[PDB]
Amino acid sequence: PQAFFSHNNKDKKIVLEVLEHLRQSLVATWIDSLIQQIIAGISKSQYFLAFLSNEYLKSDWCWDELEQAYALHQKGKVKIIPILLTNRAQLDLNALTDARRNFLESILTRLKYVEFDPHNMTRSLGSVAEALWQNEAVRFEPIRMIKVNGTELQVVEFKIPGSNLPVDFLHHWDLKIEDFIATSPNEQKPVKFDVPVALYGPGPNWLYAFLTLPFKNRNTVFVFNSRTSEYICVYSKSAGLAPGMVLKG
Amino acid sequence: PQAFFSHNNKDKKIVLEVLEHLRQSLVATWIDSLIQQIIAGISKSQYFLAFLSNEYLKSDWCWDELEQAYALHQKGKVKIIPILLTNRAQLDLNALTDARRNFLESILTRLKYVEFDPHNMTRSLGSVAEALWQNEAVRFEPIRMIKVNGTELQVVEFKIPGSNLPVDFLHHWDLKIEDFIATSPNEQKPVKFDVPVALYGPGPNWLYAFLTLPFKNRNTVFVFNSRTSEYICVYSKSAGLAPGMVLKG
Amino acid sequence: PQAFFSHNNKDKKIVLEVLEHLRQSLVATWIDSLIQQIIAGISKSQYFLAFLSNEYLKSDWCWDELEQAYALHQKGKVKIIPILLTNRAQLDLNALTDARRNFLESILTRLKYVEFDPHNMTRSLGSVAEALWQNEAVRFEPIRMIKVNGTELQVVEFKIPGSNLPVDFLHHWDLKIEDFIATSPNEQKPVKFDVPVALYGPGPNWLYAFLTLPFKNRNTVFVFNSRTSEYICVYSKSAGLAPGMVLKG
Amino acid sequence: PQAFFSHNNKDKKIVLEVLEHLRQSLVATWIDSLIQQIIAGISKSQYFLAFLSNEYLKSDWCWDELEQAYALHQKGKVKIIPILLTNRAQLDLNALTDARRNFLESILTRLKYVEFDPHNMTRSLGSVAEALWQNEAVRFEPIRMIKVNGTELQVVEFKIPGSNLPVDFLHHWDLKIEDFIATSPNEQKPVKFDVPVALYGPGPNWLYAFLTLPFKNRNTVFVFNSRTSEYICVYSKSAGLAPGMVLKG
Amino acid sequence: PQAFFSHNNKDKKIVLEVLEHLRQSLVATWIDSLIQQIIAGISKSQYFLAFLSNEYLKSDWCWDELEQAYALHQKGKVKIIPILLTNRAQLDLNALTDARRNFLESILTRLKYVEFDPHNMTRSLGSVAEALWQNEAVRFEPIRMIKVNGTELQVVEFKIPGSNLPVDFLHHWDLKIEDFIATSPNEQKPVKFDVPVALYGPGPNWLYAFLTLPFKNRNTVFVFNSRTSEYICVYSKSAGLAPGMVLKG
Amino acid sequence: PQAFFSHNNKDKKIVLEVLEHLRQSLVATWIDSLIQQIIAGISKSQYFLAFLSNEYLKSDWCWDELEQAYALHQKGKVKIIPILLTNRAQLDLNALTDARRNFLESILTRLKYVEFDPHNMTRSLGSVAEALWQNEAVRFEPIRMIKVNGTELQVVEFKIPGSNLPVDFLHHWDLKIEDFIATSPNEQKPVKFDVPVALYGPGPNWLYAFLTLPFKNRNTVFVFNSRTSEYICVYSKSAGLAPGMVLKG
Amino acid sequence: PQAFFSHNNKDKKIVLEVLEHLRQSLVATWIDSLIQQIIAGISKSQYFLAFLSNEYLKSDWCWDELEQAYALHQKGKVKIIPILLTNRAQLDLNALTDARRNFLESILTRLKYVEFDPHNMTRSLGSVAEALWQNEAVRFEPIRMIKVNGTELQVVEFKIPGSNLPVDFLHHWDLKIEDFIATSPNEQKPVKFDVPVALYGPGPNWLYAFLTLPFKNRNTVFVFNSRTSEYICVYSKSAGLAPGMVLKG
RNA sequence: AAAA
RNA sequence: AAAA
RNA sequence: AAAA
RNA sequence: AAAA
RNA sequence: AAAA
RNA sequence: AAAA
Repeated sequence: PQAFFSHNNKDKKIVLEVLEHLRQSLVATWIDSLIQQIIAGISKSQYFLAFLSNEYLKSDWCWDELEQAYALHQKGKVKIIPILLTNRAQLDLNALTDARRNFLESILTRLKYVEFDPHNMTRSLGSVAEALWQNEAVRFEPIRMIKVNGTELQVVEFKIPGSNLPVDFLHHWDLKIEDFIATSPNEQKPVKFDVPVALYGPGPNWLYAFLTLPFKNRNTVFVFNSRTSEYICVYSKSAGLAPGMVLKG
Repeated sequence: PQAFFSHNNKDKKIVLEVLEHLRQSLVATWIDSLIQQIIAGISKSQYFLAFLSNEYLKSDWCWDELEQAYALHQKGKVKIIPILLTNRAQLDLNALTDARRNFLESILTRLKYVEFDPHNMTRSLGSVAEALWQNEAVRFEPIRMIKVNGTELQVVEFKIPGSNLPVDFLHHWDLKIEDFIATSPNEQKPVKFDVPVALYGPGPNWLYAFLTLPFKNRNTVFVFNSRTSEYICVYSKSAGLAPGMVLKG
Repeated sequence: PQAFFSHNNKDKKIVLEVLEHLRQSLVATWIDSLIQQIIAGISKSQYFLAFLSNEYLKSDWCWDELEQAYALHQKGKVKIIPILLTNRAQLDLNALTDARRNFLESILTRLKYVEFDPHNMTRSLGSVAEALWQNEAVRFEPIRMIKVNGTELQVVEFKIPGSNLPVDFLHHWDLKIEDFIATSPNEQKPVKFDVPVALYGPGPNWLYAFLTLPFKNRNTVFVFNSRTSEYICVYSKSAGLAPGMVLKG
Repeated sequence: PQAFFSHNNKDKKIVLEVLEHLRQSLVATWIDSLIQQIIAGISKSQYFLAFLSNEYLKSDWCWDELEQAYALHQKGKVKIIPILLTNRAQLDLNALTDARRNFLESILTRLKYVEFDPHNMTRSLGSVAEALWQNEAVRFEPIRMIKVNGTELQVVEFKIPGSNLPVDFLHHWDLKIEDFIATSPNEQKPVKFDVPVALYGPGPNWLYAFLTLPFKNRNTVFVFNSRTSEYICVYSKSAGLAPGMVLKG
Repeated sequence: PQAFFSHNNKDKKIVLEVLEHLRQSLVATWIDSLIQQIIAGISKSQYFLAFLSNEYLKSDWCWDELEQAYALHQKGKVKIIPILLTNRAQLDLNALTDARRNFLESILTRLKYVEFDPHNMTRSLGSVAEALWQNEAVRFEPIRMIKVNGTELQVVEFKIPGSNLPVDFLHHWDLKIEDFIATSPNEQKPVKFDVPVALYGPGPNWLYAFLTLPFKNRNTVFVFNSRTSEYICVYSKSAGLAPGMVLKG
Repeated sequence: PQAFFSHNNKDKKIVLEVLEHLRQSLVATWIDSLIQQIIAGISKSQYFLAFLSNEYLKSDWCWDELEQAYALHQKGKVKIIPILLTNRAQLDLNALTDARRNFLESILTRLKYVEFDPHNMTRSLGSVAEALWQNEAVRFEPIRMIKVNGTELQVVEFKIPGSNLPVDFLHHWDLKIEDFIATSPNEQKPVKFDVPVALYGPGPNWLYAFLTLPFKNRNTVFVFNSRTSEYICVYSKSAGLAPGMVLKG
Repeated sequence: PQAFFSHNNKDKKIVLEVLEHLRQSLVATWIDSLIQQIIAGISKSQYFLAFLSNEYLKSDWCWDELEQAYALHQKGKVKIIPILLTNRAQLDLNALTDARRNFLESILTRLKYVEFDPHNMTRSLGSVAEALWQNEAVRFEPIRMIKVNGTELQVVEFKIPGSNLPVDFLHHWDLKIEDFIATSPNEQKPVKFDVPVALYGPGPNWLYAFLTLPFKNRNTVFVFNSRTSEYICVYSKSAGLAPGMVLKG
């Protein structure tokens, strides 16, 4: 899923660290316009993250972007998830005009907001991620660089809410995993270059095949079988990883 | 699994379509010595196909490989199954010498043979394949090309004997699939060039992932889900189809 | 893709160091008219680099060049990328006339701008290059001169956004790699004279063949194979470089 | 791979059309001594084609050439493939002395020979080529002069036994292609003069680059991409052809 | 009826054997322009025979000649019957351009074609003959030589489609018979020189008189009467025969 | 390419050194009328150099020469390259008459000019040469007297913009190398008398053969091969310079 | 390369026509002592042509000449290639003494000979030429006079063995061209007087320059470029043509 | 080809 | 096919 | 997660 | 990046 | 720049 | 300037 970030340069320190966590969760992100990038792809285009702040409300350039984003959001094209860097009590709603104050209160009440505090990074990163996948189909977890039996792996774990998906789910799923694979060790991507990957979590066989297939000539692939709770090697690109090796995970 | 064919030139006509049927079942066939390539690969080398015939045993060139193949069959390196072109009743065991007759009788009784007759090709071909797959892992029925919902498609049907597989089975398997995909339409191969291929049959997630993965950049891949019983598209290498469409049965 | 540079002589110090970085990215640069050079080649003509600055906006000759460039930009022949030498806040908008101020603000709001700061060289150059390639097909990284296994090399890294290209992409691609090869050691060009050139980045076979073909009798060519992740020599022009060694990277 | 032809003048008519077909398979042929030409090049020197016939073994001069060829074949530097112009049944074994008969019988059994019959040209020529390529790296089908979408070109299709090649394969290879390109229309060579050349078959990126590179300033180059199963033009050395046009295969 | 044969020299062997069979059916044939020879005779001009083949469509001379044949075929001057040397599926339609392929497909569907197979000569030749006579008046089976009661004789078998013919049909007929009578024994013609001819088949009185009359001073004439089913001699040019003898069937 | 120099006698000091530098670049220079000499040779006559200066505009003889030169420049016979001795801001257009000032301003604006500064001579000379070659085919660099391995050479280096020339380029190229060879050591010519020359830069073989050919019995000719990046001797007129010696340059 | 002809007067008719063919192939031939002419020039001296015949070996003067030729052939100064006017089968070995017979058999076996026949001149001349060039550098096909586009012209076709030549190859070459240019129309020489000469065949730049240069003031020179495949005129010594005209193939 |  |  |  |  |  |  794509994600457009609206923010001021003052909170630039914290947006990417939030964005990086989202990036590690196989979520497409776009920073730099955004209004015309909304009308692109499928109706499941992106979820707007309005990083509300005292400074952000003081910028007219940043304000009108929220107006156009919300105006077309009523059409159902996009959904907005506003993030409060400061708690609900201390927004400067007095400084803003009556039209702006009414506009902010309408979207703050009828639409759910996510509170953010820099002190507790762990829960805050979970809350934004939870709201991101709350209205979406099968979710993903941030990839974990773990070592099992002396072998380095990056496990890709996904969770299916309700344990049921539409049979034609892949038709409307805009998740192309090739864009998340690093082409070089120094390149920043969710999936490390040449590092073997592992698939985790319950799911139908067609979902596993769909994720496994684009990894040919890119990464060694492991899969998880709950019959023996062990990892199974199905692709051999790295040296020494024969197809069929078992890792007691 | 590899297969080496022992036969005479007179019975050649019977060999090829037997080999052709075996090739369609994803069985590697080597028709044209034979002894030295038996010592190659893994302990699961091949099955010696001795096309026993009334004339086959009348050639001194044809007798020895049966001896050497049997000689190393005692070592367990290979297993031999005899193809009886004619019935056991009218085999001319009188023609052979005493040593040859007893040797032929020793291998015919202690080792199971399979009867073959030109008249009923469908049963005879099935018995030969059964004699091939009886002591093997997950089976492989011949590739059948079917048009479902107006979409042409070929099915790779696999069935597991028993109910479970060793967790490390893929390590010792010798069914690398790259050698069964045609590169040009005119060239013959078990898998047609550019024709979408569907995987059908119950099995573990890793076995499906192992099969579909080498098909990237080669063929459109379909997969069967038993929850609703249609075919699911995972790879789109052909125009007019996308990953996620369904072919109702 | 070629690039046209419209700037004032005071910003000459920053323009060339910007220009050379673009040149190292396999981008054709034309510094020194420009209005008539716009109408040349393919519809993907060039990106107008308007280095807006406080000194830039007080030159009437510089203003009329921008006016015609934007006038044709409405026709879609050439798009403009305005790069700000100074940040928008300190731009001297009061000095200019009403029509010019409205004109400058019109292109500053509807069309995306990129900011430049002398302090942050690395991020400033990357932002300008990113603005160049965002609307472009397969992009190019700046050429890096590295030594692998004691052998001098230069790597031409290219990344394809979306991992998909039109079948007839080479038809409309205005990149002639011959013009970027130095004919003498002292000549300044993206590709060093007689230095081996390595090709890096995933891509189709035709893209690889098209890129390394013009290098015959000019440079020895290396290519990257991700199956074992190390460069392969395919052309031999220098002494001691047989075609076929592997350089572990 | 080099090829030396040992034959008698009576069987000459058969040799040329065998040599011509082998030449079309990008095989270096040397008809007219031979023993000293064996000591040349790499350990993969050549294959000795002994065109055995009833007339051939009556010549003392032809016999010593076979003697020295087999004597140094024991070192493994060259391997011999004996082509039987006549079937083994009516080979005049009584004519030769005891030493010659024992020698000829020794090399016919332990070494694989091929049968040649004047009636079945298509099967005989393929079998001889099959023995040539059976112990070899990537194959080379004879150049096919085809016409697609109104344009005429010669295709060069190659098959890779197995699926993978050694990383340093090109170092030991001896298939310098520039010797197979005709310089004049009347010149008879595997590659026609100025005729477009197409490469077909799945393989690594470096293999394709190594093949198209010597074709600069010689012929236009086409490559086959399996994503859309179409030929792609990379080089345009002739009018009416542009680099990047696509032919529907 | 006249007929022109359009073919290339590669298929010349099959055209002549088709040619002579049509000649025995009393069909005027012209092998070797053809376009201006179309405008000759009566509105029932002739039938065009386009010997389509994979090699036939690769000649521009054949194509342009075919186009003019179809161009004035629309005017109704001539009707074309395309005889396929190879089966329709094996037609190399990819080689032709868009215009040529569309033109060939237009005439293959809207206009009935005839399929030829060299394996089944007798049925293939009849289909060409059947396509020839399907839109024609009274038919003409090939001349057969039958020795009846020890007397050699040739039969000109004719049958009338339907049951009746126009009263003035003879006015527009193009089957003058003096051009099919051999003048010397060595010279080849549908009617043998000096051999008695016989007319067989139901028909009107004038049809028998019209055919019999040109045979005066040329050959002995026999007429078949269905009242008692023998042959009646009406003209005696050979010794030993008189007008009035009967040949019992 | 030819050229006439229009200047006042006060600028004679700087004109000759500019003329000498252009002469070193294989440019035919004519200093001392100029109007009637314009109509001579081919359509690519020359580029007119107007050495504009404050004193130059004060001469009626110089002014009327410029008028006729520009008047016939409109027909396209020759194009004018205006070289400004002083900067544009310092030109004295006030004392100049109205009609001439409009004439001067029309030329300066619609046609590109080159600035001249005696301080930065290296950039000044190159800028004039750049505009001199800017609208021309393959350009020529100033001759460099280089000693390589103790051997004196005068390298003639040429650059081809776009690496492609019309096949009949030599037909309309007005460059005769004979006139640039010094007949005596004291003669002032671009090519030194009896000093060996070298050809540098990529180009077609016929271009090389065209250049070295008129040097027979005049100078020893060296050529540069990029296969080993070494100079090759092809002519031996000087003592001790055999044809074939290699100079590692 | 130089050539010496050792022959008997009875075979003079066949010898001078062999010399004529060799002369046409740019081979300098001296027919009429020879032993002292062996020691002249470079180590690549000349190839001895011993026209062996039944009459030739019956002359003591011819026999002693061959012995000295073979005496210094062991020293490597000159290599001998023998022409068999008659076949080896019916050579009269019984005439020679034991020493002569053994000596002749010594050179017939360890040294490759060329069989010549009166009937098939075309192959016989080619075989003699092939032996001359087999151990040589860049070949030289016989000069052919071909008219292109109404212009008379002669072609000097040369081909390089393998693909590359030593960088200093020109130093040791003994193929000065001025000795093969006719000075008068009646005089016989490989290169006709005043007829334009064309150079054809792939090769390095210096090779073309070395061949082209000595033709100044002698003949018009055409150069073949493979980019577009025509001949390019570089020197104009004949009226009616200029440097730059093209001769379309 | 016996008025073609 | 005995005025088809 | 052994056709979810 | 082993026909993307 | 080894038929640009 | 070695048939300019």
